[PDB]
Amino acid sequence: MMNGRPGHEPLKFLPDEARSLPPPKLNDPRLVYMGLLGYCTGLMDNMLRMRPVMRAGLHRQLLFVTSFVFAGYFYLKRQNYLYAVKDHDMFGYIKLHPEDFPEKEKKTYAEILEPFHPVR
Amino acid sequence: MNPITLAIIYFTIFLGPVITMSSTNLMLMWVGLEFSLLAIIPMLINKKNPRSTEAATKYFVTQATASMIILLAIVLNYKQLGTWMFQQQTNGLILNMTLMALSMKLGLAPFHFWLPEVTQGIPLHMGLILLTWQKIAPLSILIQIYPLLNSTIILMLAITSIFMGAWGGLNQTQMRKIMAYSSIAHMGWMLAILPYNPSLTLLNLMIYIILTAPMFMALMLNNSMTINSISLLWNKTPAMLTMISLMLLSLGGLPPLTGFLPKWIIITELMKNNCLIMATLMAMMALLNLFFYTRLIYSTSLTMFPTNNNSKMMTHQTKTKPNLMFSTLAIMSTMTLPLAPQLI
Amino acid sequence: ISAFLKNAWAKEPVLVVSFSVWGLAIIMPMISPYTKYASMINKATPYNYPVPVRDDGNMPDVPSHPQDPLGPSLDWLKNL
Amino acid sequence: FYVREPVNAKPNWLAVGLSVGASVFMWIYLIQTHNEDVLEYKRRNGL
Amino acid sequence: RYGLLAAILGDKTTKKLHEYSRVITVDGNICSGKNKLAKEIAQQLGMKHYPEAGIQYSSTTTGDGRPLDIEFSGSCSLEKFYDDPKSNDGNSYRLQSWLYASRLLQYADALEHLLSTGQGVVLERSIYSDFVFLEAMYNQGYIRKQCVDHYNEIKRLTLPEYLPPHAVIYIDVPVPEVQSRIQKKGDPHEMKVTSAYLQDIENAYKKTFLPKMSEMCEVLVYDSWEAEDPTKVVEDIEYLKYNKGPWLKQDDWTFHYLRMLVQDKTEVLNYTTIPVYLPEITIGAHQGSRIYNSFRELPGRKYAPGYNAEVGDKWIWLK
Amino acid sequence: LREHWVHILVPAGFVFGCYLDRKDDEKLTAFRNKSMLFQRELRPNEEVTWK
Amino acid sequence: PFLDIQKKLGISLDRHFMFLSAEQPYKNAARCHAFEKEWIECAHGIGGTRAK
Amino acid sequence: DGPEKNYEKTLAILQIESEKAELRLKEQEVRRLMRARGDGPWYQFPTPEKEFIDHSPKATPDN
Amino acid sequence: MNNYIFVLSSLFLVGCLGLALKPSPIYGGLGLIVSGFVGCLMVLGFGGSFLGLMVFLIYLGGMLVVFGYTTAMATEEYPGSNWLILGFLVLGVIMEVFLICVLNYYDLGDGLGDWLMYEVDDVGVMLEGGIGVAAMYSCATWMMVVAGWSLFAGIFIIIEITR
Amino acid sequence: KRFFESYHEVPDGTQCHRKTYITTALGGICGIIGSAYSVSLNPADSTLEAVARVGRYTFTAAAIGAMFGLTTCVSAQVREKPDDPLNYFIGGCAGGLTLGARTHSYGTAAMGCVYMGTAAALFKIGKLEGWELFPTPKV
Amino acid sequence: MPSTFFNLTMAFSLSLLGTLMFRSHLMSTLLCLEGMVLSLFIMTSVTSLNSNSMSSMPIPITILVFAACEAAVGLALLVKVSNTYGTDYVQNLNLLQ
Ligand SMILES: CCCCCCCCCCCCCCCCCC(=O)OC[C@H](COP(=O)(O)OCCN)OC(=O)CCCCCCCCCCCCCCCCC
Ligand SMILES: Nc1ncnc2c1ncn2[C@@H]1O[C@H](COP(=O)(O)OP(=O)(O)O)[C@@H](O)[C@H]1O
Repeated sequence: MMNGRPGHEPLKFLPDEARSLPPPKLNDPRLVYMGLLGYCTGLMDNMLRMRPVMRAGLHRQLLFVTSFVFAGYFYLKRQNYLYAVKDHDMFGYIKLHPEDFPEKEKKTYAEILEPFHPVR
Repeated sequence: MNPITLAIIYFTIFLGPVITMSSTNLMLMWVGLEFSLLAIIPMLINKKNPRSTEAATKYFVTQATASMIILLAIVLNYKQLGTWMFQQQTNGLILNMTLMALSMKLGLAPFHFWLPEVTQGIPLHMGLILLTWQKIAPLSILIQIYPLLNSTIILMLAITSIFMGAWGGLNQTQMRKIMAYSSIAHMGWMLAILPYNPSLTLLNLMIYIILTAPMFMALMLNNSMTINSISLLWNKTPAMLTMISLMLLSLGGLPPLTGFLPKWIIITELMKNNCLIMATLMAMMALLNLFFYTRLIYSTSLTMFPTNNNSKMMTHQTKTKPNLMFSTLAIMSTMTLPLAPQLI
Repeated sequence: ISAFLKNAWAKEPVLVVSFSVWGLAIIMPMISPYTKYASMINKATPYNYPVPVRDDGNMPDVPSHPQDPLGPSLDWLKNL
Repeated sequence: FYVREPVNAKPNWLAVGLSVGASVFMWIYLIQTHNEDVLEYKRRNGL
Repeated sequence: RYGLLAAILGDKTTKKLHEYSRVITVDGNICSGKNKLAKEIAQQLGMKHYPEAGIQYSSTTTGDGRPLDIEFSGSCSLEKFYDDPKSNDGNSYRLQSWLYASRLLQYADALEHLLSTGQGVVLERSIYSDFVFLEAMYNQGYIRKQCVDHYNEIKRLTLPEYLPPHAVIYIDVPVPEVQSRIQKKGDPHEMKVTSAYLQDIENAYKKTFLPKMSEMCEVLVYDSWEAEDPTKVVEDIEYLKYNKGPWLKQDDWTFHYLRMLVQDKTEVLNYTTIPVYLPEITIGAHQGSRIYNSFRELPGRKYAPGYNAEVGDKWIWLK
Repeated sequence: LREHWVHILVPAGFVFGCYLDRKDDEKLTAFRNKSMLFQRELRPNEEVTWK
Repeated sequence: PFLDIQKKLGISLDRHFMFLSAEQPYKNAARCHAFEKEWIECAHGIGGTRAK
Repeated sequence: DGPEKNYEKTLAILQIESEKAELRLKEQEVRRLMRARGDGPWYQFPTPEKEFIDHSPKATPDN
Repeated sequence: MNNYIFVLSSLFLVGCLGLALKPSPIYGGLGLIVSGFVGCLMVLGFGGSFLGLMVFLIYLGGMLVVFGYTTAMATEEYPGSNWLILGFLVLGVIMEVFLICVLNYYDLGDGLGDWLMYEVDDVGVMLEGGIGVAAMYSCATWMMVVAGWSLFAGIFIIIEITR
Repeated sequence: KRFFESYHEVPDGTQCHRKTYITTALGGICGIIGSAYSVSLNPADSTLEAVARVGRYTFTAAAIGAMFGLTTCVSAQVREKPDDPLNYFIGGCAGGLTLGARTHSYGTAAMGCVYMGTAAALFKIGKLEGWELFPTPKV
Repeated sequence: MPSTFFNLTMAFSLSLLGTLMFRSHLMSTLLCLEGMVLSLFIMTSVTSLNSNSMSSMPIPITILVFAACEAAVGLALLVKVSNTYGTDYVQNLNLLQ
């Protein structure tokens, strides 16, 4: 799919071109989810290991909520880029090959005559 | 194992898939497959129980002949194109061989007989490696060659696997074999979308790995190879009962959990490509897989099976804990669905 | 350590040599005045034919004739 | 107490300091990345 | 905990082993004054003398070590064993199955001490010798045939993994004299036990336990008179040559795995809880849930060792 | 906020909820006042029709 | 390929010898060295779907 | 706050959803075209490195 | 002759058909040792002295010999008379002729013409296999390293299996 | 292969002979394949016993093939309506019934009729609506 | 060559049919398995030789080196089997059912 694109960075995570895109707001609901996803991992661990669920490993709880979140910003930063490349790529083609994607005129309903099936 | 040997083997079992993935000269891809075959056989017979020798001798013969067939495809290509690698021009039969062969190493469809049996005689641990770090290698070879393979065969092996996996699983009561059967099924979905959108194969795999790896480390936490054995989970370790429940329903496609995404996007991609015949039948028997998953749910969680008196003794003693990976791979798996858009 | 080699030279007087020449051969090439020539005496042999380049007048070194003073002259291999 | 003492009774103080300290390095790199990022984004584009 | 890291970096059992380091069990009839010999031999070579496995031996083993309530410890009574043989509820089989689990824990704890500290082990009766009680119980009406099969299946599944006793001692006193020994010790439950049942216990040892182990380990038979003379018996042990037996092949890289097993009690008895549903063994879900949901609420047991504040654990918020 | 930290959980959800539902508006504010039926011209000293 | 650890690392352990026109020992060109060149300098920058 | 807010909010919701819908369909058409055409950055399958050929003086005439 | 290779090729198929009828473990080893001899010869036909002899040196006496060796140690229980197999084998000997025959009438063909040694430098040296196999040490030094690990970790794989 | 395809080329309900012949072959082919898997796995006791099973499966399958072909063609003939899933359903209905008989079970005939017929009907619809099976990737 | 290349290929298929149709002894199979490696080695060497593609001769041998160990593993499994059953018949390998 998107691989084989000109300029593809053969093994890079997020090419610098992704600098142009806005950075993910740290409180983006998603990163906040990853946070909660993380807290739960932590709590779950405590549970499976039979420790006071919430009052234990308060250091770990932090490692978790802060590892998942850290991961998020840098992942979302990329997935965001990938999607952004997709448009660059998609929109460009629509133009470079214009005839294939022609603008269409939609007749005002006045003109079009969709048939009327009566419910009766 | 003299720790040195452990290192050499483990390195090979790990250099095996990695060479396959990194190289482009098919030959070097073949030897990557060859190493994996050589490295896995020692670990398979670690207990050296009579069942084990049977396992390895089957795994080895099935793996070896497939390896030879893959080499024949490379040898034939070399004469139809001087290149040592499949190209647009490749004779169709040349590629189909590679599909069958690689579908034997991965154990898909009508070649699904070896896997359930080797998964039954190997330890739970080596079971995981045999199921998930040995599927990465062959799949890599296929994913690389996707543009050229046949849409018809893949689909047939895909559908067959789904059915065989499901039907096989319904009867099985041994856990190792229930998982072997599930893997056949999931492996099927993966190979269904390969011709159309390889990138989704790599999602339907990771999710399978992030689902199966927690599931097996669960089976071994109590080292239960029987459902009856996993059913007394409530006494041996009560907390894992909650997540074991969700992970197994996640392995099947039920909608709130992460497991729906692989099936959902594979169905979306197949309908985008118009296989609304094939996709429909697959999704339907996919529902058979959940039936045997939920039957296990019943025994392990929703209903409490009776336990032996000595179970009280095992409770007393501190239970060696499950590694952290269980949690991080249980949650990222049971509930990431709210984050699907970025996964795909 | 040094007197452990003395019985290992009296008894076991084989592996000593095999790990004394295994290595000696790794240090003789790195420390010899003449190891440079092996990749050079082996680089001079014209097994295939030397294709001549077209003249432009922009090439002073290229020896025009086999006997010009110019070019790869090996008065080295001689009396190496 | 316990006849067989726990292995975890007094905290593994290393595990605290690499767990706490690691997380505080994560943030200081993460928050840094964001503001740094925001800038790169602003200058690379109009503002 | 012990791991390949530790094994890779020193910590090898081989370098911790010495002549006095062996697994020595002393087995006898219900009353062989065995206890004394063991503690005596123990005193001789500093051997850690493990006491005979008990109903609450596991509870003394785990956590606080205070004796557990009977139902928490599997509801087994040796006392009821005797007063009500061939009981409807089968307390006798449940007693035997818990006893096998207790010695499995004791033998494994013994092996862990042996491979770590290197001090040799004296544990009285062993798992290998436990079968004589069941053989005698099946010989009379105490246990039915399947009950026997269930114990044998657990024995075949778990006992082979552990290495055999280095040597076994046999303090034998005749069927009649143990009953008079029984007659003067005070408990009334030990009294009135079947002479034929005691006949079947010692006969089972002589017929099966001593010959079987006579190759797996150095059996040292001692008559009562040799007994009560720990010095002499101790002398003989120091005299026997620990050669014949499977222990000879235990290289360091082999011991490591055995150590990591005994190091994990939850595995030692993993096959002791196999889901074979014979009626006596079955907890039952409603009773079992209550017993678990009650044992787990005992102070210091709710959470893992080190994390339950009731008994005074602290630092939980950083553990 | 002691022993009452479990009574202010749900209520707080409400506030956060209202904070988002009034934030969603802020996003979907195109056609702020550009709709046909309701396109009045800004009254003096009024920033925007609906906030 | 699937994981291009080779291009990234810049190493070329597996690419130098994939086609008949690759460097042959002692510069002994193989049969067809002429064609394969003409058939791969053609299909360079043009993807397969249009190299076919 | 009023009838004005929901009417204008609903029109904004429809514009985002209408524009998302047109683009999703155009993707499917562009993706059909580049796969078969192979004239666009997506679906550009590889052929061997030109960098690995050898246009150097060989040992025989006529390469 | 010109059918220098075909005939041989035909013999190679005969030996493979013998291994395929799965004759007694060691009677067929001979079969391999026969077709290995045959394959050794064909490669020599094309000028691959080194590559050829190599097979006669490693697969022939190294691999195969060790194979039967083990046969003797085990799986040479030498408990269907191979003669029955020879009977069938004879059938195939000519049954293959049938397969070839259809294409024989259909006809390349008429034995073997210039369907070997397509192009060879009528002048020149260094053109000889073993110069190519020695690229393990120049310009193809990754095949050499991975083969090493095969054999090297082979030692460790075998002993571990044996133990 | 130009053969099997012929079934579709001529309008349905017409040239039943060809239809029945083609349908019978496909069933029979499936019979062979099915028997083969049935003999390779779950082998027989004697060669003859297995030859029989091959025959049994082949004939049963050939039969379901025939009646399907015959019923659908005739149903269309008699009904005069060439394009109608119902024709096929009646055919599939019949086919299942043959299977049921060969297996000597009324119940199987039940599931057989419904399931088999439905499937065949869907084939007709599929052809009528130009549904594509095993499609090439066109993304 | 085109003619011969056929014989070798069918040799590999006849060896294929062999390994996919067992009969008693396993050592037969492993032996057959090897018949393929010889056929592959011969075919790879043959085409490399008539393509004058010397850069590829490394492969004909890498194929053998990997195939030899592959077989080493195969035989150790075989010895392991006639140590646990002592008869090496594919017949008794059915415990896993
Ligand atoms: C989208 C919704 C999906 C479905 C959500 C609701 C179902 C959640 C999954 C439930 C699956 C298991 C069902 C059966 C569980 C049986 C639990 C049990 O038997 O009790 C013991 C167990 C462990 O016990 P322990 O915590 O150690 O202490 C008590 C010892 N007796 O006790 C425990 O396990 C306690 C912890 C249980 C887990 C708590 C989960 C609470 C419910 C989660 C709802 C999430 C809703 C999300 C909604 C999203 C909307 C977008
Ligand atoms: N498996 C068993 N079944 C029944 N009773 C057992 C078992 N094992 C040990 N016992 C009990 O142990 C008692 C003997 O212990 P005893 O010799 O009094 O201990 P000590 O060594 O302190 O003297 C017997 O009365 C017997 O009932």
